[PDB]
Amino acid sequence: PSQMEHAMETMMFTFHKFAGDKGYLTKEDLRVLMEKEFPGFLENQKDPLAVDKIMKDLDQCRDGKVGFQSFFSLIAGLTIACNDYFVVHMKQENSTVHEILSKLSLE
Amino acid sequence: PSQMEHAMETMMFTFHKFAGDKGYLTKEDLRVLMEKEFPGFLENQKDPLAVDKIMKDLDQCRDGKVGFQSFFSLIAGLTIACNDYFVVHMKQGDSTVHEILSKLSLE
Amino acid sequence: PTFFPRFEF
Amino acid sequence: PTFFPRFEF
Repeated sequence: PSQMEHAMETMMFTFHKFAGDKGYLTKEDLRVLMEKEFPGFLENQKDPLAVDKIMKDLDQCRDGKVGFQSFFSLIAGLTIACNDYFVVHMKQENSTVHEILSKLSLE
Repeated sequence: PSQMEHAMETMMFTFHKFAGDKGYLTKEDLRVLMEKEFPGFLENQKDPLAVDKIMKDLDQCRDGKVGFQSFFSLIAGLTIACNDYFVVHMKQGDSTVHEILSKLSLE
Repeated sequence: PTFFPRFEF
Repeated sequence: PTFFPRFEF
């Protein structure tokens, strides 16, 4: 079982953790997901409506429901942002990721 | 030090760890990446030149270089495929992702 | 905006 | 083929 395989299971599991049997996420589920998995990210997002704006920009998501693919769309967004930053403003990682996420805001 | 956060770090780290200083993955880097990070997958890939096929598809693979973004494509491809299979065919105990990647083959 | 590959089975 | 959001800073 790879580090990579584990990363993938984590992604799947996290989604399901929060979605529950119904199989998608609403704003509420998503909100709490982020609060727990991306701590501080939303607070430091200098915004009250932040999570709402996010949904709108997710892959396919204008009916309150978020699929795994929509969700993964979010990961892609964050991760890439992290990397583009990491690539620029540093070169070390033996969290750093936690530190970068704090600097990021949406468009 | 969150858990999604670790997962993202793993992802970033792995790309960079195999890519090395040049910043990208060649078909060789990628083959070994997959040899270590998706152990049984490529072996059980019943086409013996699956890596070639996968490399040939990768979004920006045309200079033979593989961006992080491209690399992420691959993760999305696998994860989402895993998830779809998971939800239809099963719906914790680790070693499942590992077992799903086994049944997975390219288009 | 990214395009991924499709794995079946 | 998957659209994703763009985070800056």
